[PDB]
Amino acid sequence: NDLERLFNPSAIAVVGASKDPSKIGSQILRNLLSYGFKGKVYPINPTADELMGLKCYPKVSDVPDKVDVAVISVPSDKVLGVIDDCGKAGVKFAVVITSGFKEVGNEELEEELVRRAHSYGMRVLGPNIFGYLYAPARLNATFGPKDVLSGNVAFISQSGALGIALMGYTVVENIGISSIVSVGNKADLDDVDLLDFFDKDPNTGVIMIYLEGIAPGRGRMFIDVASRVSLRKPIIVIKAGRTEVGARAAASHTGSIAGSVAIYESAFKQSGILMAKSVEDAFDWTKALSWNPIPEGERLIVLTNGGGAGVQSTDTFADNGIYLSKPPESLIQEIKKFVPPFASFANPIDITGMAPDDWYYMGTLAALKNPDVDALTVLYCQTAVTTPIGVAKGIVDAIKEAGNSKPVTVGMVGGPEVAEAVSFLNKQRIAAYPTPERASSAMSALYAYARARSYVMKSLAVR
Amino acid sequence: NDLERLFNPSAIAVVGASKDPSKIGSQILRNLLSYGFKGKVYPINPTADELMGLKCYPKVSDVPDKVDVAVISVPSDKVLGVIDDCGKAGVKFAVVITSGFKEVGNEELEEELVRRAHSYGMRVLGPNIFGYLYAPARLNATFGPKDVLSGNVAFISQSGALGIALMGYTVVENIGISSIVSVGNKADLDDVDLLDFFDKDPNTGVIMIYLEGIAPGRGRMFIDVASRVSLRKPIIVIKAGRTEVGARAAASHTGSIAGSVAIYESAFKQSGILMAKSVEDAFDWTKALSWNPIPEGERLIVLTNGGGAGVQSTDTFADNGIYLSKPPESLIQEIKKFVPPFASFANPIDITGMAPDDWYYMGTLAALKNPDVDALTVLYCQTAVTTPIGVAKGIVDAIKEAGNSKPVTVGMVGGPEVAEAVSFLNKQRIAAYPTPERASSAMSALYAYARARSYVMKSLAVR
Amino acid sequence: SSRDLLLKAKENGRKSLLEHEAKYFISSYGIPVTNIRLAKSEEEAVNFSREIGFPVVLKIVSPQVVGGVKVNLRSEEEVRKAYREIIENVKRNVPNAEIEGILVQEFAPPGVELIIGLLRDPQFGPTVMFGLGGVFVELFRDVSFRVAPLSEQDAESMIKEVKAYKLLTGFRGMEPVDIEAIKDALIRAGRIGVENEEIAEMDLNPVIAYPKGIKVVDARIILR
Amino acid sequence: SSRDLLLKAKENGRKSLLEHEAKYFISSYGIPVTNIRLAKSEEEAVNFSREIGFPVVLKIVSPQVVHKSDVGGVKVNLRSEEEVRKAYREIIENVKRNVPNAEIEGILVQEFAPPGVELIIGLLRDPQFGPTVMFGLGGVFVELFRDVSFRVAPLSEQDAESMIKEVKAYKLLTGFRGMEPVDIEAIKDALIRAGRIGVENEEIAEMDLNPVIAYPKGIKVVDARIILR
Ligand SMILES: CC(=O)SCCNC(=O)CCNC(=O)[C@H](O)C(C)(C)COP(=O)(O)OP(=O)(O)OC[C@H]1O[C@@H](n2cnc3c(N)ncnc32)[C@H](O)[C@@H]1OP(=O)(O)O
Ligand SMILES: CC(C)(COP(=O)(O)OP(=O)(O)OC[C@H]1O[C@@H](n2cnc3c(N)ncnc32)[C@H](O)[C@@H]1OP(=O)(O)O)[C@@H](O)C(=O)NCCC(=O)NCCS
Repeated sequence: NDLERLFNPSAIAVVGASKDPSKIGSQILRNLLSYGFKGKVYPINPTADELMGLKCYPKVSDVPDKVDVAVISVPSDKVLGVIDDCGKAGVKFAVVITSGFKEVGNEELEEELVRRAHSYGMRVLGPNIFGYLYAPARLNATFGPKDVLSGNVAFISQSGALGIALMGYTVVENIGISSIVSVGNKADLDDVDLLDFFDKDPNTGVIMIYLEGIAPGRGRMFIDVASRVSLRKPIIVIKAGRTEVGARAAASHTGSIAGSVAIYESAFKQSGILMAKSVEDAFDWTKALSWNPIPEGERLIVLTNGGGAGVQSTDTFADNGIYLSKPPESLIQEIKKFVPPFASFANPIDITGMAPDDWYYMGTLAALKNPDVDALTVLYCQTAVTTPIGVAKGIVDAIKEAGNSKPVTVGMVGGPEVAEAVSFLNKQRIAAYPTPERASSAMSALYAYARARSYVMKSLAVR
Repeated sequence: NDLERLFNPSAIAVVGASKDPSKIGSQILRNLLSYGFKGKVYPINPTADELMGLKCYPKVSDVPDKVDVAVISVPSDKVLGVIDDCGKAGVKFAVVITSGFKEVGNEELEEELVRRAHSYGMRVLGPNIFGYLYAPARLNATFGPKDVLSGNVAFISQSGALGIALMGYTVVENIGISSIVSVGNKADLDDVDLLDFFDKDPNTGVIMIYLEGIAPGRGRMFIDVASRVSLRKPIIVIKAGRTEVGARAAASHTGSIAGSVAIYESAFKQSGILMAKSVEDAFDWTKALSWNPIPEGERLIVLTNGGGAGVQSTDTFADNGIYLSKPPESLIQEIKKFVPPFASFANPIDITGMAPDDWYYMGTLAALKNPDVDALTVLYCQTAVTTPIGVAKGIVDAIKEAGNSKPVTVGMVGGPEVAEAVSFLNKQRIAAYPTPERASSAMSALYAYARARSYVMKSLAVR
Repeated sequence: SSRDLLLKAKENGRKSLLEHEAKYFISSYGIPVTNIRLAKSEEEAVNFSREIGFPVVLKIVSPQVVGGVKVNLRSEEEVRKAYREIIENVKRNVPNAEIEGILVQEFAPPGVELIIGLLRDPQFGPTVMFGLGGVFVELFRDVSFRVAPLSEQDAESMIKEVKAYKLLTGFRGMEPVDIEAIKDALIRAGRIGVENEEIAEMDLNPVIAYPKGIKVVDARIILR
Repeated sequence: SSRDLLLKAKENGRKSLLEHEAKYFISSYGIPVTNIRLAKSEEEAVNFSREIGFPVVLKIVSPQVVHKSDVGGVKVNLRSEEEVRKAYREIIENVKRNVPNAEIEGILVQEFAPPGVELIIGLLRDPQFGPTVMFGLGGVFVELFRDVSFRVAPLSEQDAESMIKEVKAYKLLTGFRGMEPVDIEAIKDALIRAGRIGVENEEIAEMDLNPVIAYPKGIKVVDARIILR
């Protein structure tokens, strides 16, 4: 079933808005308007005639318009009533904020909600969610932050509080968002339906999912869909319940049985999915995949001032099954024009600690231009000889003057000035990090996805 | 082998200072005065009459004083000359900045440097180092940042550029430093000699080491000393060369043969040492160990709003061999007075996402006061219902009002307002982190050290 | 018509296949098995033992169910001793059962033992499991999983996943085994699960791997 | 003392201890070994086998032939005094033809060792940390998978116990199909004494206790290799 009208609705209704601006229904209404929804918004309230300067209606079906989406923010004992009115009004999607369903043991009520919805040809998101956001439609139907950075990352969250928090965290980590979707209890619409939409969506290039579990009998379809998506768009899953003890903890908070850990891991491999063990990993990888093409080969080059950062990088890469190889002679000789003879060209390429700013420019440029180099990680350790910002600008210039598009991550270590340089680089969608390991972990994700894509390609090879 | 006069010298000489403020010798000299050394400083230069407003001398032996330490910043072909003069002047410690020794193949020269020094009863730090710093003596004999935050952390670095950079990084991560020591080539003084000093030093409470390798026949002594220190002070080692390929890379940059990876890992275990695989881990742990006592029991309590963060935390703790247990009934009952009945008390204790600011105070207070609780990790996910700073202040108040000292880590997830709250907490030496996994990893380091200390105690038990 | 075996079983209230019916079934899917026939007496058995080739081993085949196994019957005249002894052994040790007969089983040379499993995961449906036999699954739990249907890529990689993989690539007193035959078996195992909804789980244990080809020695098929 | 074996060897240019000398040595440190005696004739061989108990294994003890199994200088499972004489002469017959001028110190009589869980205990000298004890389960688990643990000597009881639990094959010691749990305390004991040997005897470059068999009570070293320097 097509979700075009959910993400790009002509008209949306907010049921549960109130004169009280504190209530959740009103918070949603405020986000819609502030984020700049260009369609029609119809507040629904039993008493008010006007909310937020918009004509309010007692019921959705009293609205003289075709309402595509209805955000339901009323207590659980009132939800079924609204569903019928919505069904009568021919609304196609009910976005149910309301809690008090399967997660608290009342599974009977949830199954009824979905049943009555379907009888009207209506689909249900949630329930027990914080809404959803779609940047390409200037649509913020959540009670989270009023804003996000625009970009190509879709985030699907099965967690409420964490999801709504991570929504705000994306700004701090400079991640561009195309969509935020709280899926909650997944009583009806789930990750498979959404993956199908984001597969087609030219605005979404990366998909990140916080996943606690999928519905029984849904896993096979999940692999078929995810697997085809992985061919063109990387999927990162933050698995809640990677351990036996954690699986049971997630099962409780969710209100469902815990599936097999080992089998979930296999399904992710068969789908070409990258599994992250932590929020930081997910966001670090996401940032790199969102801003870079896949490496076309294994000729990875590490560039550093001093061996310390290089060795940390070499260890990190090796932990991810990536092993550096001797660099092209054409590159070495290009660098040997300014670098002292005693320096190391074993890869990582050490240009010595006392190296000035322009050496980062020349070395980064030489590396990218060279046709035998597929990818580049640049590591910088702050010293009195350099300026962190001058190094960052040298790297920016070398990217633009290379006149190409090769994957590149940056790791910068130092004081307050380095924090600024790193921020500066990320503002220009260049994956930069405050440690060499994290920069090496980011680059490793690019290679992990390449190899994951290759896995699926071989898996679909025709007999 | 007494290093009291190295870290707490009455008089220090800087050989290699110049009228040219750009040269390294001058950068060192500038740091000594800026950091506020209260002792006597003696610039040494063949011609100058006064550097930095200080009477300069052509050579150390011409100084009308007993010089404890000499920082040597002259080319390698002049170092031996200066050593002889220092020896004549009865200098106890030669701190040799100069490069161009064993790391570039000139091992003969290095062994000669040490030999001639020893003949005068003089000790050598380095060579090939960026100097050292000791906060309790207001002594900054480096050409790195002019300042650091004061605290109880000693940092020993075998890497030059990474070490000097990490020195600056400590400020960003709000780590209080007692000492920075560049050991470089370890031609003479090494980690064993330094561990002996920091063992006795009442200013140092945590010791962090960037370690590429140990000298042949030195490892046995290393375990005896390190294990003994681990009994009272935690030691974190960032091992460069945790992999075969990385070991070789570290070996090159160092100019020495690579030792066995598995055997280093064993030695660290026998020494009660925490091995970090990354800079972020090391600093995250260091921060927690520096600001907290070790837990006296396994009664760890996680406090969270919404299961999402709780499950990430449960997974991380389990990955580190820590498993949460049912909380004390007294605690559940104390919390159940404001928390809804449906909430989860399985540990993590979920107080629901829509929990207001005050609930973090009440819950953190109740947890710390309860005599059956040994340690506490508080997780927070930003929502419109709370204020990140109000939550942080609630936690500060509860710690102060609990009137005790139990280990505590905080994990906060959200936008810019969370970034400030986290900074605020670390500013008050409360270990706070921007993700639940990192906060859970920090707390795991406290327990890892407890168990590491217990390991050494049992190995030293009298049969 | 291979499905006749599952239908006749469901008809007779049985929730699993007898040892021989289970092998016939997986053999119809192209998974190599040790050759067998089920004895309806001693006379049928000895001739059956005469029929499939020597030496031959005897077991017990009854939906009910210890000391019901023999070894190395060399001669057609000799065979007579062991059958009676089993039916002599069973009654003294255990009184009641409908005995479909005694299995006349082909001898299997020693080799590298394997485990191939089929289970139904609630989320992902039919899933194939792999691992090396002996202590490596029973004790260490060194197994890999793939959700069916299996591609050749899935089969190849799940084999290399296990930590005991090197036991397939040659070691002390043991030459490398036919990995292609294993891959083939794993894919057909997955096919059995996808196609037969009435199979709840399947255990191929032990499966022996040789330099060329493999042999399922015992097969367990549970119904639902 | 025990060091006489190490000294006489250094004197005779040898860089290792003969199989029997290696066992006498580790036995003097309290590491239980498979019982053995050195036969100087046909007559002595019979009385020792009578003394050690049947069955018995025989080997040639000579510094020249490095491997005894394929030269034809080993006879397994000799149950009777008649069997040993047969096997005794066959060895002295195989030996002369395969090597005429080897120096035969005698024939070794080995106690049969019941089957059990095979172990490996090693002693190596690391450049950084000096004498180090290695542990791991025998067979494929070390030769193939390389599943070993290390501890730097001297070993405490704590070191010994934890390095045993460190290995991934540990569960082969806690009982499994057709095998009762084995004496972990005896293993700990042996590991500590192995480390002591390394610390005290600088002239030992490496030591391999392989195979070591572990029983529900006690253990027995079946073969020991001590390399010198
Ligand atoms: C960050 C996270 O934790 S996300 C997790 C997922 N979501 C949650 O946790 C939500 C938790 N809260 C709930 O589930 C609640 O039941 C909510 C938010 C749905 C409703 O709470 P409230 O706002 O207090 O409900 P309330 O009863 O006040 O109804 C809201 C408004 O809708 C109105 N309303 C009630 N019934 C109807 C109806 N049939 N049609 C239209 N409006 C209606 C009410 O009158 C009220 O407006 P008013 O102020 O004019 O009277
Ligand atoms: C030590 C090092 C910095 C010296 O380089 P430099 O500053 O250019 O050396 P110079 O030749 O200019 O000597 C420095 C000053 O000491 C003076 N000097 C030389 N020999 C001297 C002596 N025996 N006694 C006193 N002063 C002496 C020089 O005259 C000069 O002073 P000036 O400018 O007034 O003439 C350099 O050899 C080096 O090793 N650099 C790398 C350091 C490094 O990377 N360390 C590792 C941590 S990252």
